[PDB]
Amino acid sequence: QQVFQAPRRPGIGTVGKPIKLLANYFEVDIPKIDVYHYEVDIKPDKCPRRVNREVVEYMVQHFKIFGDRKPVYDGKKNIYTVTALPIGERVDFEVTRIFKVSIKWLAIVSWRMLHEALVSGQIPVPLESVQALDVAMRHLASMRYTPVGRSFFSPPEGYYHPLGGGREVWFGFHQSVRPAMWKMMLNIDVSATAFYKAQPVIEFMCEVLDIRQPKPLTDSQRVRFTKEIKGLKVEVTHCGKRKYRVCNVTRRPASHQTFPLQLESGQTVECTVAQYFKQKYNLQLKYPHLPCLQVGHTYLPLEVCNIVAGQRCIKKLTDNQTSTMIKATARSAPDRQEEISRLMKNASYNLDPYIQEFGIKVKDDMTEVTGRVLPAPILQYGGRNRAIATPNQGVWDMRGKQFYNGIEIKVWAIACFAPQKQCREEVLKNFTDQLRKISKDAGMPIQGQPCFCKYAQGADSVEPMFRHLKNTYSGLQLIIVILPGKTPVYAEVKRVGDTLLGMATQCVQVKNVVKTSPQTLSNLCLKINVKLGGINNILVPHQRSAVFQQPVIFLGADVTHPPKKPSITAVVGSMDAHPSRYCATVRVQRPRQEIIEDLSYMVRELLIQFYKSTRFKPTRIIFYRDGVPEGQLPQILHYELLAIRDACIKLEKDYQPGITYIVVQKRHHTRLFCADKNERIGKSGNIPAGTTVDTNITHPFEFDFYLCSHAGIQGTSRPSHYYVLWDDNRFTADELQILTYQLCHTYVRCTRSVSIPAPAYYARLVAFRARYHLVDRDPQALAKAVQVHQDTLRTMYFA
RNA sequence: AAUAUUAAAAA
Repeated sequence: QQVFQAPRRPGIGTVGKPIKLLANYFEVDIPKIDVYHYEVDIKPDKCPRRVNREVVEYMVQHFKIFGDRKPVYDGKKNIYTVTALPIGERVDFEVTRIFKVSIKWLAIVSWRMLHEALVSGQIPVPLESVQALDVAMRHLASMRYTPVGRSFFSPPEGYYHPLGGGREVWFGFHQSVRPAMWKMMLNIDVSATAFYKAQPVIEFMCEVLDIRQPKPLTDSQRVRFTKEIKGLKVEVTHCGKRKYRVCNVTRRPASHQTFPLQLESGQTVECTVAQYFKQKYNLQLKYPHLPCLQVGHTYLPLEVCNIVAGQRCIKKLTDNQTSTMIKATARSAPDRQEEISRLMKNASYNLDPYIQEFGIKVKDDMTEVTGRVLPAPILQYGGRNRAIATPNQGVWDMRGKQFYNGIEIKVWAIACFAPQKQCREEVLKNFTDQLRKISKDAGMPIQGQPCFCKYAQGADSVEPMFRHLKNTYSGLQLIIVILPGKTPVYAEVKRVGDTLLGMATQCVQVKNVVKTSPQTLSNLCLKINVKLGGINNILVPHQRSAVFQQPVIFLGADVTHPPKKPSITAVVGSMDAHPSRYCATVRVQRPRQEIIEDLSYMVRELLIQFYKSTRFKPTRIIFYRDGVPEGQLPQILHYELLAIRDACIKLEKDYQPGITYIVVQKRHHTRLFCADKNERIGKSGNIPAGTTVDTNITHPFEFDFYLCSHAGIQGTSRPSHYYVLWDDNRFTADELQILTYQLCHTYVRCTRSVSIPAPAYYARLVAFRARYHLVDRDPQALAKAVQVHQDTLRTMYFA
């Protein structure tokens, strides 16, 4: 039961250059009628939704209970009809496989009430009415395609995008219905996800093992193959195709794996899989040296199995697979716009008989919305120049500029973990020469040559070397670590540097040492300066929100879930009034838990550090929360607002700073496109950085907005969505939109406006770093692993 | 790991 009401929208923004946009939201007209909600209970109880749908489809065809109605169904418990069914609780006995089915009336759901919420803004949006509409509009798609979350996919036709390792890309679309002012909106986007190829198990095995001289699998090969195929469904081909789920792969080859077979004589014998296939099916195995799949002592030789079609790949993709998939699926904004428009035409929503049954109509053109391009802030640099930077198309640079507070680097070391042959002494010297030149220009002078420069190999060499360095070189400020590509050395450098010894480290791939770029070296300096306590730039102070007239702390929070492994929570807090410098807190928690369990304590730590750093108690807390699943906003808000308040009260009983709580979401399918082709930016043709929308496609009365704060480089930009779930601070829409945009210009790792505010982005980096610190059991040990060293606690080690 | 953006997230 929600008790913290989200703020109503205080108004719409008026600041910024108007820009005409199109959104992939299509207006939906609904009849102002009652719809009838029935519960369906199917026994057996835990069949796949696709099986449940088959059952209800059978019943609807065979029991016209239903009359001439066309019910819609969610594949679970919920059926809806446009007029009442001629019943009171009805029990059915279906043979399609025998099912016991019961149906009973549950509710009347009002679309008149839904309409009233959308037009008047005087009542809550009735979620039960929205659900009925969502179910009706996706019913037919759910019968035709393969549903995956809120998307639909179908087998590749006319295209083929293998990812290697027995996986391929399927294209489809996302569909959702959302309330807006005046009308419901149908959100449609194209999508793509990885599925396992429908192919023989032997072929899947060869892809997974990178097999192009028949011999048994090595122990390594078998464990590898097992991890990939365990949990997948296979179908057999020797019986003319029964499906099974794979629970293991046998240690023994088919030639030697036995099971107990009872003979006619009553005696039970240990029969091998190969012998059994020969006698029972007259099947001589071609690969008896390969193991068997254990399914359901049921063992299947690999060669009688195929991977069942339509299985989405849930496991993480390799870097190559991920790169391949991004390539195959990237689309410019105008191309995506056309694909969506084309999809809508081919879909003919208005000709769907369920949509017709429920009197629904869908507009076939994208919704027009006038957005505004917010002004970008000016950044203030330091040095003798005291230069300013004026972002242009979301970007600026360091030319002629020096850091606001640049650190002088007097004592530094180099540790090269790439082989000396691939990174010679003269090459290291050219690298350091160029870096010192760039660092000087940036106002972060590296005074001399390194105190120490050594070659090493293997993760095991890191701690001995770093301990030596810490002990031998007083006042050591930095170790630059050269790495030979992707390596376990990185995780160990960060474990030892961040958690064990508390020493600043900056890693660099050998490829960027061998061939240097001024841009790459300049970017390295942005990180080094901040890691060593400096400030790269600040927002020009007089052009900020009035919240800066009193002490204010900005917090960013994120939660990361495992692909056993814990979930990781991270909260960062600003430590100055700029805001530029941040400190981080991080914890491990129960896997898949979405609420930040330890939020109160983490906030308390950050408030305490803010006081130490500034000598002020914050009178306002501005909290940007990333990682929140759609649908769970009320629950996360309830517990976390209380946890932030708890932190305050525990510091001092009457401490009640004004809290603004904002959810940041990039994982949605709202896309915005320039309506005037003339205003598109770059090759990708995206909306300009700063494009903001708070009308037409946003909530009918709550306080949410889209802001695409970044320049789109590739594909179609995702505009970040911001939901203001609490605001004690009385922000105007312009004020809070502008503040959010300015914070996207304070992110230290690049001279660009990034897609989410720096505090949220930092929390993401802190959580990701904890995953490296955890690279290697009991909960106590895991918690210790992510605790950074005392000398690291107060630093931006996550930059 | 210079960096942002970008797809997904019976036997």
